[PDB]
Amino acid sequence: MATGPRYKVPFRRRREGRTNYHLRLKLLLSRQDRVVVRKSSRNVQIQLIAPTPDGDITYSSAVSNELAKYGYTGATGNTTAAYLTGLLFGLKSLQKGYEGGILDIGLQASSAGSRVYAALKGVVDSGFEIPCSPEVFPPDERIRGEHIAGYREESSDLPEQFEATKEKIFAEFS
Amino acid sequence: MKIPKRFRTYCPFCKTHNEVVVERVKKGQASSMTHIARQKKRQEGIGNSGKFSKVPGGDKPTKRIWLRYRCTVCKKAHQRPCFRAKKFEFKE
Amino acid sequence: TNSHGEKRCTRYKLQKTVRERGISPVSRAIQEFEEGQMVHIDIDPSVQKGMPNPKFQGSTGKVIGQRGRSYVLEVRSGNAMKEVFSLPQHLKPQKY
Amino acid sequence: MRTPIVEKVIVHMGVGESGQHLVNAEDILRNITGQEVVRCFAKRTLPAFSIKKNEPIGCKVTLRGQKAQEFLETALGIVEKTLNRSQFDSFGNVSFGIEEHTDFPGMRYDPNIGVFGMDVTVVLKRPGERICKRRIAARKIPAGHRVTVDDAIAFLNESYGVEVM
Amino acid sequence: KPGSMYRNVRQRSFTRRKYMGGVPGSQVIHYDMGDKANTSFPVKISLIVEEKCQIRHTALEAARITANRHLVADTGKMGFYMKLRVYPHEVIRENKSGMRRAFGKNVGTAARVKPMQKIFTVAVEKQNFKAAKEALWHAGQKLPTPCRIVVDEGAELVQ
RNA sequence: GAGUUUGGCGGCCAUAGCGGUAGGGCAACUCCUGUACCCAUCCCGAACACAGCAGAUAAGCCUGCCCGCGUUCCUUACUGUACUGAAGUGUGCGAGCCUUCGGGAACUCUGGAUCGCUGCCAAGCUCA
RNA sequence: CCUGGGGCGGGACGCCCUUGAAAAGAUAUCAAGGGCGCGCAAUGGUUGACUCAAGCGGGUCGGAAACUCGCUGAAGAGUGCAAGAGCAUAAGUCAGCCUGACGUUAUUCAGCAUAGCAGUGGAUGACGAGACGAAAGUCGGCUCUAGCGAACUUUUGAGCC
RNA sequence: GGGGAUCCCUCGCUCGCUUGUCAAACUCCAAACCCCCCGUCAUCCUAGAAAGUCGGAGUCCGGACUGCUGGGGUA
Repeated sequence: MATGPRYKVPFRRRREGRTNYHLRLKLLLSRQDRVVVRKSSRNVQIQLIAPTPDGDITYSSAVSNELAKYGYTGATGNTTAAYLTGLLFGLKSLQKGYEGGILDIGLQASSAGSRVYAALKGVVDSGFEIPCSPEVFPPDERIRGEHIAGYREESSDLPEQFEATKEKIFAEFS
Repeated sequence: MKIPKRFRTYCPFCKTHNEVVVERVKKGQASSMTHIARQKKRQEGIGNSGKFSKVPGGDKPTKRIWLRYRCTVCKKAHQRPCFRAKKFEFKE
Repeated sequence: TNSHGEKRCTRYKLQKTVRERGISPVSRAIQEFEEGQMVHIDIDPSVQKGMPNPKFQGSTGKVIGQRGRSYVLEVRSGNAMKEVFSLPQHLKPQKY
Repeated sequence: MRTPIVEKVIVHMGVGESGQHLVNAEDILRNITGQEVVRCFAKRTLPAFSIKKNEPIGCKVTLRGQKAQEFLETALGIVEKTLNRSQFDSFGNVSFGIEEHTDFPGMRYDPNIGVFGMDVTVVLKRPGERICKRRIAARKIPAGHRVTVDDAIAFLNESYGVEVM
Repeated sequence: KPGSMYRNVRQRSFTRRKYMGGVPGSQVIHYDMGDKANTSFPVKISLIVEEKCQIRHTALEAARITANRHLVADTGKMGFYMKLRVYPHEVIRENKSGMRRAFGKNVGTAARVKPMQKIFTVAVEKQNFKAAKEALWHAGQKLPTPCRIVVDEGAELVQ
């Protein structure tokens, strides 16, 4: 709302409402790579990001769309998909060489049992070292996809296909 | 101002955070067997007594609140640099 | 009468321009400097910590070490060499 | 997708003085709304009401969904489905006041309680006002996606048949 | 109290009235004279000072009174427009013991004007140019600076 | 392998803002549908969260355009003006001001542009 | 003691901010504006969630004096108290849990432009213990700069000589 | 909100678009000097740079000219 020369406009990313710069400063003071976890309504996405004076640089990137090749047919935007994406991202970064980072959720609310924390647990179980406390993890039943007991009998195959995709991804990255 | 009677803080002796009770420190009576008392009694005679005929000075507008923190576990007390307040109370 | 505080005569020394007030760009806080590198001291008023004396604002110091987050700088002040401690938020590399 | 749906309906009782009258007002409002009400707090002490800073003064409740729809139908019944133009805000919102909580079935007049009035306001938004309410990527809606007074009145006519005089 | 006291400019400005106390109000009442609404006066002369000086509000009021009287007498009550451009912004103070704590008390207000700065502007028709010029010369006689009249508009209308 | 679309993280932090106009979504995003659940409301699944079959580009987002306010840059006039570094047996009754050499505005005006540029990665694609 | 002689008046006699001060630093006067000799277990730390002042429109003797809804609103509020500076997904408001308003210790500032007191800033140091938080971090009080005192003496704390 | 039962009508401030003026303690702008650092030339420097240590002091009544419209002051 530039009223005149005295008006102050925020940064572009803050104007777009995509970043908290106070959190960004606190995370950059780590001097560690950021495991940036962002979730949309239909899938989840994880990146490994390092700062540069010219911008951010990404070392590794796993999305939910990669699970279909490993044999996942469930919704990419739920807990099982988030956990699988986290495991895939962690294993891929371990393959590439990077093995450490700090969790970056941005503006996402910190709620126990969220898809963000399912992806975090997947990254942890992939061997990718990252500080955390287990109390924010989702229950193992709903990481396997016990929410399929609610309304969908079609989704009753989520635990078995969960295990199958997990074993296939472990075979691919081990 | 009010400070709580009991709160959890660091004990320098047991080297942990324990509960400690705060106690106001009362100034004690000066011993009559101290070296300064003996020197005063020795320099008392006829005439001016020097520094022993000095009248005590004035007072600052506010005095510090002399507090002492006793660990509830080892029962040892330590005293820290203290604030300066007109009115002091313990929260209970 | 006139005081002798650290913030003496800092009204414009510790001002921000109109369109840079607020949170500063965070990139300036995670920049690393090498031993012997020359860096300017341009104090950021919004970063109320790690700030050297405003007397050294506008001076070029030489990085001689690091004390955690902050950098130690050798800075000329008249004819003396001072060791100035500064977070990188107030620092800036010299360009050749 | 430009139907001016009902974002929310708010019922507010400005008693003006806390205590047993406030408790009775909040209980009757909870009965008439089917949802917990919240106590409004004064922000400036004033000897006229003799209230102080941050003292409970009134109550208000927000209703969303079929509960809001049914209560709005009821209140439009008490107003006989009537609502004139001047009630409407400049941006599609309306509010009107009533006096007799006894007009809502399921609650009885009490000589101790008296009769407390209240104002009900429904806010008319469009399907997609989440853009300004969500946390991430929260942009203000453009002026071309808001709701006009005639749009709101047409919606009211075609939804509840509330003629505007 | 002669105007030669607070005449030379030797000092910084003194105008921030929130950091001083008790400034006497200015004697000058109006700043626009004659016919204020009309703007279609063809001839438009002005009085410019040729030295950097401080003009007290009483001197401004005296010059305004004399110019306004002359213009009203010659051109009529609405035959002219007169604008006093400068406001007394500087605060004149006086040291009222001797020289200990000599920072003065506020005694008046003055306008700090620069060389070639317009003080008064008079707009009139073609036939009233000499009357306006004579009145503005009379006004300049009351000011603490040498002055000159310049024609701003209507030079070809006069000659 | 080059380029485009979209998404994520960013840099400079209005040249990017505020405002107006016309088009798009196959994928992606989004709006959007619910509240078994993890999580939540000083009340409200509004939000957050979870689980998501439709509809929709009307919004967010993207592309094109508009000089309208704001900003930034250029151009002409003001103008080498204001101011100023050095020096001066130049000058004023005085407050001061002048000459030379060297630097050099701001505002306004004439006429223009500016309705962001840009780094890394990923995924869909468009290849010889 | 200072002091446009001294005296009377006053304290420019200790500390902090703006101007004076001439765009690095320094810079005097009984120079101008002034303030401080405190308050606060919350008016403090951390986390979460929110956004303020003031206008415009809607809502009942709830009056243009309340409360509530919608729009505008980079801050025109608040942040304990002078002045200046800082701060908007906050350094503000509310709520959850807390006491880092922690013991010891090293440097350098700029701590007082200082050769030079007490003492302060650090805050990025270190050791040892913690609060909050997924973590990153933040916390050595209150957003930064005032709120204070040598030697000797006594009293108090822990263990020693 | 100032003036002489339908507040029957007169209207100063307040808020904007234009005129006219301002500021030590205002700044959307913004020099010339000046300051730190880098390179360069220039000068000094092994007939000893910068730095360090030690011996001996004097000095803390100053004044003037040219600028800073320096501050204060009628001067």
